Amino acid sequence: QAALAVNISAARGLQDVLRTNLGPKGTMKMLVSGAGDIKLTKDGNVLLHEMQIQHPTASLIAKVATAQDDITGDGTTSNVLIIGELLKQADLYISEGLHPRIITEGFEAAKEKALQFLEEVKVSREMDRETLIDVARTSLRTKVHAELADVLTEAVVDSILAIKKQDEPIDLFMIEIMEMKHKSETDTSLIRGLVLDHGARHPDMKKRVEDAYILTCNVSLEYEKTEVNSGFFYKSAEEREKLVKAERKFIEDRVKKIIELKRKVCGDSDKGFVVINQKGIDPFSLDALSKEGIVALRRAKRRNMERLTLACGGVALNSFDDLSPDCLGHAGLVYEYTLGEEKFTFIEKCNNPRSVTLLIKGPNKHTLTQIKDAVRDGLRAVKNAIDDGCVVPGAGAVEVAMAEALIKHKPSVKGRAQLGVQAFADALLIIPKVLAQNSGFDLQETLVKIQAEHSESGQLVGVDLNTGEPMVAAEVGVWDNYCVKKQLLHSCTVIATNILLVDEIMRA
Amino acid sequence: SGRKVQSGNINAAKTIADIIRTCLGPKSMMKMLLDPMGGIVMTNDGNAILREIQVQHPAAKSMIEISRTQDEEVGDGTTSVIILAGEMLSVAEHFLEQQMHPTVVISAYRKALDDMISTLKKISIPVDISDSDMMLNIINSSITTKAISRWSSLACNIALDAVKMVQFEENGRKEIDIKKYARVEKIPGGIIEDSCVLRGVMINKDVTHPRMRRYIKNPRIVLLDSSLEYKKGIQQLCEDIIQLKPDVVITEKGISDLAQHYLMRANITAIRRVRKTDNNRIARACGARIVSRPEELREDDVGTGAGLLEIKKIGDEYFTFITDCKDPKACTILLRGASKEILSEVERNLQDAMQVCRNVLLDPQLVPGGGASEMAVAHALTEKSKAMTGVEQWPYRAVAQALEVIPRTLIQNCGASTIRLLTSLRAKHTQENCETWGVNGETGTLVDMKELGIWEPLAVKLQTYKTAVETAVLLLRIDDIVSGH
Amino acid sequence: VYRNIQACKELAQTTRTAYGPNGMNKMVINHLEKLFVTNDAATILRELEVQHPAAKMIVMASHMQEQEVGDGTNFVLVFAGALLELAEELLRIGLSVSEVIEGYEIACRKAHEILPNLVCCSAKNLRDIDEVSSLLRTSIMSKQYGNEVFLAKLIAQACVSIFPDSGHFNVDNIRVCKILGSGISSSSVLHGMVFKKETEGDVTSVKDAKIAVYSCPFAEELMNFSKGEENLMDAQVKAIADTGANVVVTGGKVADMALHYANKYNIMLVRLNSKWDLRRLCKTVGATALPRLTPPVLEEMGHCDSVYLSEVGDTQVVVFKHEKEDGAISTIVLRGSTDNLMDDIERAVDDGVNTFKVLTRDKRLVPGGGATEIELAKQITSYGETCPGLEQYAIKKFAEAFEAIPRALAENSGVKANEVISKLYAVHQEGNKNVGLDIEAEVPAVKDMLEAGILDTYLGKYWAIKLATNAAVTVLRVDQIIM
Ligand SMILES: Nc1ncnc2c1ncn2[C@@H]1O[C@H](COP(=O)(O)OP(=O)(O)O)[C@@H](O)[C@H]1O
Ligand SMILES: Nc1ncnc2c1ncn2[C@@H]1O[C@H](COP(=O)(O)OP(=O)(O)O)[C@@H](O)[C@H]1O
Ligand SMILES: Nc1ncnc2c1ncn2[C@@H]1O[C@H](COP(=O)(O)OP(=O)(O)O)[C@@H](O)[C@H]1O
Repeated sequence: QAALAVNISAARGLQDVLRTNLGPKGTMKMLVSGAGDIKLTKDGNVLLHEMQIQHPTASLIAKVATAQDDITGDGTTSNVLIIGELLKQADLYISEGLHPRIITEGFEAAKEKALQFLEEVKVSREMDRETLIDVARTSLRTKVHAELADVLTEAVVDSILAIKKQDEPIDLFMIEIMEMKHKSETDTSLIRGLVLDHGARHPDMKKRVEDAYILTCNVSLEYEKTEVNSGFFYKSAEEREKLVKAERKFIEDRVKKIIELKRKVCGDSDKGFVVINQKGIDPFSLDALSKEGIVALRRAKRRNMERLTLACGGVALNSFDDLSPDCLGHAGLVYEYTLGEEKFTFIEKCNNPRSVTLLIKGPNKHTLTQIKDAVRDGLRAVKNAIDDGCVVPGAGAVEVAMAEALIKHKPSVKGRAQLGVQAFADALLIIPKVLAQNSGFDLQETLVKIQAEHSESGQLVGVDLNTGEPMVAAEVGVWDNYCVKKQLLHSCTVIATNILLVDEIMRA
Repeated sequence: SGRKVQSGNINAAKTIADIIRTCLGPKSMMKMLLDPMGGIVMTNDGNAILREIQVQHPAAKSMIEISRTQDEEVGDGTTSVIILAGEMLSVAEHFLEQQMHPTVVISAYRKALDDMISTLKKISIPVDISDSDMMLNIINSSITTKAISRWSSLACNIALDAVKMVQFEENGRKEIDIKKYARVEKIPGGIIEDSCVLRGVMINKDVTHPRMRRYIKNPRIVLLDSSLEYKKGIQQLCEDIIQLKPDVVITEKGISDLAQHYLMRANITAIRRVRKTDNNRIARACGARIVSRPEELREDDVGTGAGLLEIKKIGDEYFTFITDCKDPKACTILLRGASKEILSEVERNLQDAMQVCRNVLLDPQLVPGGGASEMAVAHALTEKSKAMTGVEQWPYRAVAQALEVIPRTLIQNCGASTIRLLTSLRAKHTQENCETWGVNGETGTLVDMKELGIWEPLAVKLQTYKTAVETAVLLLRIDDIVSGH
Repeated sequence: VYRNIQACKELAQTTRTAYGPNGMNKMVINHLEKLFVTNDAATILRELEVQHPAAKMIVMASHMQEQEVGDGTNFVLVFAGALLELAEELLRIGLSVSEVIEGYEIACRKAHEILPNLVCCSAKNLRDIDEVSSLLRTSIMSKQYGNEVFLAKLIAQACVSIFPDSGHFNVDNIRVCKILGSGISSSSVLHGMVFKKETEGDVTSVKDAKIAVYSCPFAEELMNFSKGEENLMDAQVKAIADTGANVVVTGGKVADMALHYANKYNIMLVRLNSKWDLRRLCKTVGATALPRLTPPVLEEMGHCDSVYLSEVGDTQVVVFKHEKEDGAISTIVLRGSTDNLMDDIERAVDDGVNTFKVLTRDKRLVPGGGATEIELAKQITSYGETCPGLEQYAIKKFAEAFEAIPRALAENSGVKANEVISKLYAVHQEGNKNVGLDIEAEVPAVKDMLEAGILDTYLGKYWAIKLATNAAVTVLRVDQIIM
């Protein structure tokens, strides 16, 4: 009776908050932390995750929306807007009776019809560079500056096209994004291979290593001593001061074992013996091995080690011995880069060329994070587009066509479910309206123009988000993901139904 | 206070201008009147809006008074005057906060007014006079969009004949016109087609018993304010009247049957219970003279007037027809119908067209309406301010940028966006030199007004602009209100 | 959004007055309760507790401008403030924020290519101390008072022209040392790092020496304890005096026994080490900090060239000159009545030397004093009519935003802003680009800067315009956040 009205109001409020973000012309929002940190972004997922929402059912809507969006690529803001408009349209009739079950049945019938229509609307255009360029542009201009998006499109599409060679759905592990704080953000491209986070304090070991072999195995040049005897330097100081010794002998034994491996499998002092350790190593033994051509490195995290295993190879353990060279891997170029004060290890031209990283050089922290999230969203969008092999027109287009199909299908259904069908159609109308509003044009004028142009053309037509006139998305190059639309319809119907079915609020 | 009083005056001006800012154009929005009894009034006219509302600030009262004085002087345009004055006084806020004196603002406003006058007189399209073609075109342009569209076929020719009935040839060529001297005869009953015209004064009063020589083939009217009595024991005044031998002598007192016989002994026809608004037009159309002092009595006491008199009792009521008057400056116009609810409005719009005609005699010019003239003069000023320098250039430009409020509100109360349309209108009005386009008031779309067919008299536009500028300078010249509260 | 624009307006207003050579210096009290009087805008922003996240963006933009060019910060502030004011009025008209953003970007793109067309570049080179100092005059003229600029320019230039090698310069090379006392005129140019000392047992002719760095500053039973303390101290001074050590520094005070043992080794005892001096020494000679006395070693020890006492400045100072490059480091000695005006002069010297560094990589000079701002405003507002559509409003507002710089530079100099702006704009049609705003006359008169030599760098103006436009755009694209 009243809990339904409360839920309607909260969903409408959330829709109003999120309204001015849909579309590439949408205005970004600023997230200031309690500590003082500031985050400026527009992606629906991060807004719903990081917002300090007050209304409880609004928090529920956000939680379920982000949970379902984690499955597909994106489309969260459109989903929230559609849920809000669905609820408003339903309430418009519930105010005059209309037990919500009737509206729910109308919603499910309209969902079935819309899924069918989307099945007959999808475009099965083949694989090529240009369509995926357009997909990346569509997915990127909705998240970041226009020119920066144009820059990022080439890198993202080339990376995904390179990874596509396996002819299986693969991502995430095989593409990594590195973080660094260069002043010039223009430097952004693909780095085929692997880039380590940081190197070590070493005076001119090799610079251009060129061909080399990788074994890792967490070299113990700073092997764990016997420092821990009893708490700290107690009255029995000779323990932690003298018994702490006799472990440097283990370090030297490891040094000779590395020497044996190097001049056993390498055959000479060249052909760098690339090894990485998770903890520190003494500079003395470091330079001693460096003079022998051994590429010794230290203080790396796990993820780079498992990345190296699947790319180059090598066991990982702090305490080791002269193991077999079976786990050893080889890299074409192990060039090390340095920019000002921080050093980069470019492990390039390795075996298994699947592992590829991307370079970003944003000036500050928040721009870096925004670029990272935009790149991730673009990668997910292109991955989805390749996986389904079918794309649908954007800029609305499908929304208005589904609306026309539902409206002409309204008399077909029996009972009062026509009310639910009409509400569902008017709810799907929200997306082109929100695009037109965010562009700066008039809601109803643009909507009428789009619908009228679609009337006698038949072909999908959408909003041109620079002049407001109708445009055919196929020719311009605006594309959406078919799986995104499927998940959108399913999730919006499910959440709207669940909110509508409630009748009472009680504490617990 | 200092500039605080200036800001208060122009704030009152702004808050009274936007009250009626929405009710102009062919799609004026309605207003709500809530009297403290509960009644509610539908209103489209901003004049009645200002008349009914009550204000407390002297600036608002002065502006309302100037709007009225413009209303009964030139006719229409009161809403435009108020809007323009409010807009200029509002854009003066920016400069009055620059700590820069009102005097230089005033000088800039006066220069802007002079340049606007020049550019209106330059852009005005000519019209012919005594030609029904573009007279009816003006009827279609301005006399339309009123309650006359059903009765335009009669209003048009009524005005077109009425244009030549109130002329004074004093100093030039028919440049003098007077407004109330037209003998209006508004009487309901019968069909509206019975409304006609006549050259002469039409007097609704008549003698009680017209059994005497009322009509003479050369009425030499003599006016007298004296009262006619029985006899001397005053026949002495009648005897003195006999000296100059007139045929009609007009008084303003009742006449008895024996008084009637005493008058017809001198063969003079008197009248009673007549109005001063009738006596003055009788004298104007007849060129008579009033005198009763014996010393001043000379041969000049009798002035020949009409040449034919007639009395007709159309519908058992006492009319008096005085046709073929010596001076065709106060002549009869007839009005017929059922109710005076619209015929009054049709009449008033017809004398508005009459003023249009007399100004056409002065300046046969029309300015393109629908915001065309406003944007044309704004472009003229903005291109003119480029050459001129000095600290007063900013108000000079701001007046131009402020006068475009008329097309802005025409677009606003039509539905269409007021930003894109204004930008497009300016775009096709600067580089396009010889076009002077306007905005359609109905559909809210730009259209060349030479094609739509809307034009306004030059004189009314000039009067509106001048009154707006003078109101702005007057409200900027007031440095203190205080003589009490 | 109007809340953000209002906050940025307030933050621009609070530092608007300090712009120009007649900037009204403010009183500054920090959390540890000092009392500064400073006209430097960047210093004002440092002690402003700016909490509004919108104004934080403009502050970061100013920091980036200073971090890359080192001057024009307050120009960025005032330009962004004017841009936001005009964007706010455009929004109030009814224009969408997106259209304003597009217009601002187009106008900035136009200005970036208009700018290099009004340059009167440098004369011949960084050499010819008099000429190059004349170029470096305007920055110091503005940042500190306009009186002692003629001498401050020579002082700040004679030091920086020492090493114009391979066209590479570093700001940290030109260091500044404080010597209180006499007036500014007594300041001069010296070579090598300098600070105070205590002892006098110093040797002048020194080969590559050895620096010791101290990170940690300093009845028979009583006699035996005193002897034990004495012998322990002697052992420690012998241990620190080994390996041919010649100079020692410590952050503490002097002790008669400690200085006696130092002198008996023919070693002077240097004290009064500031909290900032040790890092500068370690980076300049490749030394390291030694916590206690007992671990001295030859390897953990930095090398100097010459150490001796200089009486210049009516006081005793130490000199560490002729480093590895033998000419890289070049200090400047400063003399002043107190330390409060010392900081103003050091900031003026920094704001001059960084302009010189900018000039090293760009010989282009632009007529300052509002000349270039009014020229850009005229060019952009003329281009505005050539562009029909919804972006003309934003382009015109960009021109009016350039109009703000001479406006502020006049109104903070006791001159009617509108009058001087109108006169400048009118003259600028015939009395072309090189004309600007005269400061000397109380009457609002104009004066040419090409003759007067009031010029500012091209790269600084270019980067400042770019950064200010970017800040305004990135602060216009924010809707709200709960606060
Ligand atoms: N160039 C364009 N012109 C018009 N509409 C566009 C354009 N690019 C994207 N869109 C629309 O923006 C919508 C996606 O925006 P948004 O919801 O912010 O992305 P997501 O939520 O998937 O991160 C799509 O429905 C698409 O129709
Ligand atoms: N058909 C039309 N299309 C566009 N504008 C019109 C039209 N008719 C009248 N106007 C505009 O209306 C304005 C005058 O109307 P208004 O001042 O409200 O009437 P009044 O003068 O009686 O107060 C003129 O500026 C004219 O441009
Ligand atoms: N003598 C002068 N006359 C007129 N203008 C000057 C004079 N000296 C400097 N200026 C102007 O004042 C400005 C001062 O900039 P400044 O406030 O120092 O920036 P920042 O503080 O960020 O370094 C310069 O851009 C310059 O154009």
